[PDB]
Amino acid sequence: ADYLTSAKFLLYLGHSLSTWGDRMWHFAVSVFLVELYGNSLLLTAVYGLVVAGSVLVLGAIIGDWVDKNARLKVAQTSLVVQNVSVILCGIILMMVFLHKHELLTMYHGWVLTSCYILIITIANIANLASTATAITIQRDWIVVVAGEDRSKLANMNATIRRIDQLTNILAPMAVGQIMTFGSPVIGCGFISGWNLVSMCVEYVLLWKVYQKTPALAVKSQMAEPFRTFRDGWVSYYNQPVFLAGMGLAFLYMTVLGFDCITTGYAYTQGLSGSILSILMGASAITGIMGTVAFTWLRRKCGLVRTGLISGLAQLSCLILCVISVFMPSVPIISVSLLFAGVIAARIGLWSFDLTVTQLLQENVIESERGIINGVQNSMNYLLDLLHFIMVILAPNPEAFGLLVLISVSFVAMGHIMYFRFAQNTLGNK
Amino acid sequence: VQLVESGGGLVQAGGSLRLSCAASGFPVAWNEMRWYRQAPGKEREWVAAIASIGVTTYYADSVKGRFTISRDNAKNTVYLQMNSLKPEDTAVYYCNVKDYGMAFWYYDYWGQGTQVTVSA
Ligand SMILES: O=C(NCc1ncccc1F)c1coc(CCNCCc2nc3ccccc3[nH]2)n1
Repeated sequence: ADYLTSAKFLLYLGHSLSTWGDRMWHFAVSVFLVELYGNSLLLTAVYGLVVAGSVLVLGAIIGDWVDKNARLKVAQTSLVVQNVSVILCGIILMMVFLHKHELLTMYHGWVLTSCYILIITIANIANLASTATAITIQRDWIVVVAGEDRSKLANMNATIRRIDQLTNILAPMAVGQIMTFGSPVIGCGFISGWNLVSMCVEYVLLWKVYQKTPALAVKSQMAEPFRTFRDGWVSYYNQPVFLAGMGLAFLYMTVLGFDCITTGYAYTQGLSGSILSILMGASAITGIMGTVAFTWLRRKCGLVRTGLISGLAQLSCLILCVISVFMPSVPIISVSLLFAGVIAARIGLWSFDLTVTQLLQENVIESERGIINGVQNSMNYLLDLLHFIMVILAPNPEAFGLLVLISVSFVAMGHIMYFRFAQNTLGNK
Repeated sequence: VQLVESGGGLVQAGGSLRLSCAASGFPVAWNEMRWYRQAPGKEREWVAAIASIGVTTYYADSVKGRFTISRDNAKNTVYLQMNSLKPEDTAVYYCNVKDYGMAFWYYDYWGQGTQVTVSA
C-alpha cells in the first residue's frame, strides 16, 4: 500500500487538514458573531465587505509573491501565517466567550466594537493567507504533481473539491457538537489546539511532498506594489483564458446558495436553523455529485464542452428557481421549487467551476501562473463584494424576488461570456 | 429575539379564548412556532405546533379538535384559539420557537407565558 505515502495522497491529506482547520475557525467566527451580536445583516455584511475588498486589492500582490519565490518557501510561509492567525483568533474568541456576560452587560459599548474590529482584521489576515496557500498549493503543486497527465489532474481537482465540500459539511457539525457538549470557550480552545497541531503536521507534510516530487525545485514606497498590480491585471486581460475567468467570477454574484454558515441570504432572512442545516447538507451532497459529473463529462466530451454543459445545467436549474419566484403567506410549492432549483444549480455549477479551474491550470504558462490565479481570485472577490453591496441595499423581505432575478441574470451573463470563450477556442459544437 | 404572550385570563368552562404570541427578532413565517402548557404541580407538556416552510398544524392528541393554531406574517404573531375549554386546561401557556439560528447552531426560545384559568 504505497498509495498512503505517495505525493498525491500526501497532498490530499494536507489539503484536508488545512480545510478542516479553516472551516472550524469559520464556524467559530460565525458563532462569535451570532452569540455576541444579534442576527444582524450589517455586521456580517461588513465582515464580508472587508474580506472581499482586502482580497480584491491584494490578489495581484499575493500572486506576484507566490510567483517570484520558491515553492516550498511560499507554501510554508502561507501555512504558518494562516495557522498563527487562526490560533490568535481562537484565543481571542475564547477570551470573549469567557467574558460574554460582562461585554454584553457590564463593559462599555466600545469594547465589543474593538473586539469585532480585532476579530475581522485577524479573519482578514487568515483569509489572505488561505488565498495564498490555495493559489500556490492547488495551482502550482497540483499541476506539477499531475505533470502532463490531464486525467490525473482532473481527478486530483475533483478530489480536492470533494474533500472541500465534505469538510464544509462536517466541520460545522463537529464544532457544534463540541461546543454544545462543552461550552463555546472549550470549543475555541479545541479549535486553537487543533490548528496548532495541524500546522505542525502540515509543515512536515508539505516538506515530504516537496521531496517525492523533484520537479517542484526547478520552477511613496508603494510604487512597486502598484506596478505589480497593474502588470498582473494587464497580463490577465491578455490571456486566452480570460472570458472563462470572467464567467467564473460572474458566477459569484448569486444570492441563491446554502454553502455558507454566515453571510448567506437565507440565514440573514430568518430561516429556521433546521431547514438551513438540511439545505446545506443537500447542497454538499449535490456538489459531490457535480464533481463526479465533471470528472465523467471531461472524458467523454472535451473540456470546453464540459464547461458548456455544466453552464447549461446550472442555467436550467436557475430557470426552475425563477419559475418558482414568479409562481403565483407563500405556497409550499414555490418554496420546494426554489430549494430544488438552488440545489440542482449547485450540482450544475461545481462542474463549471472545476472546468474553469482546469482551464486556468492548463492554459496559463508557469511564469504567470501565480499572478494570473491571484487576479482571478481578485475578480471573484470583486463580484462577491458587489453581491454583498446588493444584499446590503435590499434588506427588506419584499424584495427577495428581485434579488433572485438579478442573481440569475448574472449567472446567465457569466455563462454567456464562457460561451464566447468557446467560440474563440473550438468553433464547433 | 424574545416573544411575548397576551390574552390570558379566567373563563367559564366551555368558553372561548384567543392567546396571541407576538415575536420581534425573527420572522414567524419560517420558524416552527409552538405552544406549551405548564399545569400546576406537573411538568410542561406539548399543546400545538405549526410548520416552518408551509402551513401545517400538529395539535397534540389530548387537545386535538378543540384547539387551533394560526400564524399571521403581517403582524408577525401566532394565535392559539381555544374552544370548549375544560377545567384541566388551567395552566401557564408558553410560546416557543424551535430551531432558530444559523445553519448548525440553533436553539429554542421561550416566552414569558400567560396564565389561563378555567372554572366551572
Ligand atoms: O454560486 C455561488 N458561488 C459560485 C462559486 N462558488 C464556489 C466555487 C465556484 C463558484 F463559481 C454562490 C451561491 O451562493 C453563494 C453565496 C454568496 N457568495 C458569497 C459567499 C461568501 N462568504 C463569505 C465569507 C467571508 C468573506 C466573503 C464571503 N463570500 N454563492
